[PDB]
Amino acid sequence: MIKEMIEDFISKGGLIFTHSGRYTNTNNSCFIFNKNDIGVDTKVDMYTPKSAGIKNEEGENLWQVLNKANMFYRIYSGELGEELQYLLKSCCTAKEDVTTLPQIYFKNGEGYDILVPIGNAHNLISGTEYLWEHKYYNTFTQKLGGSNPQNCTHACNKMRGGFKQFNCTPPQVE
Amino acid sequence: MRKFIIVKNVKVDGINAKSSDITVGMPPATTFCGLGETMSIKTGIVVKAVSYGSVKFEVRGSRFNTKPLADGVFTLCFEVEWEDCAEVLVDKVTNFINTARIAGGTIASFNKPFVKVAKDAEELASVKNAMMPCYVVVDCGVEVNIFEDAVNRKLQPMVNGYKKLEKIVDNKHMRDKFTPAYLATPTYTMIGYKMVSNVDNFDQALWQYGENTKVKTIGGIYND
Repeated sequence: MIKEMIEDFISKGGLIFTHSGRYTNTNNSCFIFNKNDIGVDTKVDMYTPKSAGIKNEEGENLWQVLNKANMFYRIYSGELGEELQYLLKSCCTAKEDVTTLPQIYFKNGEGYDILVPIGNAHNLISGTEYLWEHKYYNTFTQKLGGSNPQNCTHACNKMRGGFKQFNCTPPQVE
Repeated sequence: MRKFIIVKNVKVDGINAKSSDITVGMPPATTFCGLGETMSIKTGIVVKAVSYGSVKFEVRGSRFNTKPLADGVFTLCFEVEWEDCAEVLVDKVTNFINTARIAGGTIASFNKPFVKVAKDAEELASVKNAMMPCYVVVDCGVEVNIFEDAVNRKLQPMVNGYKKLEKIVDNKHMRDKFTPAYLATPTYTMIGYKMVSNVDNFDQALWQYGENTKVKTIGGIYND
């Protein structure tokens, strides 16, 4: 069932991540998986070249399946058991890439850190679903991945309608 | 809480309105904290905190049909430590603003900087009102999360810092190979806007860096 999905995913160079710099630049290949971030409703994103992934008859590819019925937590925790685990976590692996990303200094005591900001898959995927369900429209919509999102991430490849952003316009002195 | 320099009507063109993947509009308090911190570095002046307010602001294309760029006008107020003079401060600040940037956009003009002083809480309200008119940013905290809070409290999310995710291993492309570098992702708080004069305690509008890679106000979460 799920195995052939993951099987075919590991076949291609498949990565599961919670954070990525792709969201800010389609050529960046930074992918990070924050293990503490994972919970019952944690939405995740994935990458294969050309966003492949076999399409189980139900019509769904692995990204769709993993994010439907909290299927990622279930599998990642163990109500699935060894087999449909550890090789799910075989792809939850990092990939450092700084190119095209910003570098900022952020004060820290006497001294500074330098931070390379990358974006969060859950806030994009789950965020957009949540503002959709609750009829919240004080937003901008942003389509990611360029024309050709299928080569950016799996969520970009399927959420072609775009991701919701908070409209942070302030009030004006009239 | 003694000395403050105020710069009214800083007009800024071509602001990069995108402060995170999910926030487009007003530049977050990190940005203005970074402005003051940058001023401190270049001018040698000690900057304690910064209050900033909105006067005008518009994301391009959001009022009329014509990466997300904006333009607006802000009023700034820096809490400062300085006793060498009064206009030698005003000149060092003028000199820095003329070429500073705010979220990537260029300053086009500003009123002349001026200095205000507070000896107690009551004079502090005079510093506050000298910013009028503008809508300053105050910290309302997160109750549940920014999504639920945005729907239910009808408040506005704002980048307030970063969570370090991993240390960067090979500094090949890093600008600076000595400062500790981290892959990081923004953290948020919820903010509200107040016509400055309506702010009870000015400490609650004065933003500065804090522990664990966040900014916050001197006086904490805003309360009426």
